[PDB]
Amino acid sequence: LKPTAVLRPYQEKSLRKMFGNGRARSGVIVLPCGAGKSLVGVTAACTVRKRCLVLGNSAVSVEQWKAQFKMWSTIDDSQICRFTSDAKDKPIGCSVAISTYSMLGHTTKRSWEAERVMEWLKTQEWGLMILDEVHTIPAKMFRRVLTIVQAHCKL
DNA sequence: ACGACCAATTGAGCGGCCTCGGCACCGGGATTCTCGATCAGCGATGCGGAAGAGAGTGAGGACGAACGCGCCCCCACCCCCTTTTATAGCCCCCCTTC
Repeated sequence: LKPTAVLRPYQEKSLRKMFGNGRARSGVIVLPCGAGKSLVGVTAACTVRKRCLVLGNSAVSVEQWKAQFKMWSTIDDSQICRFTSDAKDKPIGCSVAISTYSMLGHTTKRSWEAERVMEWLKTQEWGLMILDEVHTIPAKMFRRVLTIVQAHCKL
């Protein structure tokens, strides 16, 4: 996390409660959009320091997350990839991945190119799995993502 | 004096069987209409499969270029103009004879 990032007390409390010890605890953090939930997610990734997967409910959110990661973290643009049907960044070429539940949770036949990344995603283990707007997660298709992706801790 | 009782009379009202079946209430009957699930709806997402917009390069355009030839100029420099005289044949214009 670049020192430009400013962390508010409630944000710090939520992170301290999530990182009660040297081991990250899985669970849900409820913060308003104006409260900078994105920064907490980025901070958690910077804390875990391991390969992480961010999933948004829309392509607009995926764009927002990319901007926020660049805005708040030392990570370079090439190190971030937005695995999406509409756009390609050679996800296998970098460690940080961003996508959507509609893509990974997709029930119908995958495109040959998207299948390449998904198999790489399936085989790799994710240290942190950030889920945005998790109120949608209990959906029958979206919850499948949790069985498809292998993640050590999910926030 | 009449009031109740007694008798003979009798037949309407009554107590009852008869029977029953119209209706309602009561309860118990396969039920015309209930609810509890499925699928459909509105407006959104995303993915996956489809078209068009930009490209290339055939080629011939216009025409810049490169050359020779061409007309033309400004330029050295050279010769001729003019004068004198001797000298002669050569030549034309004119006069002159026939």
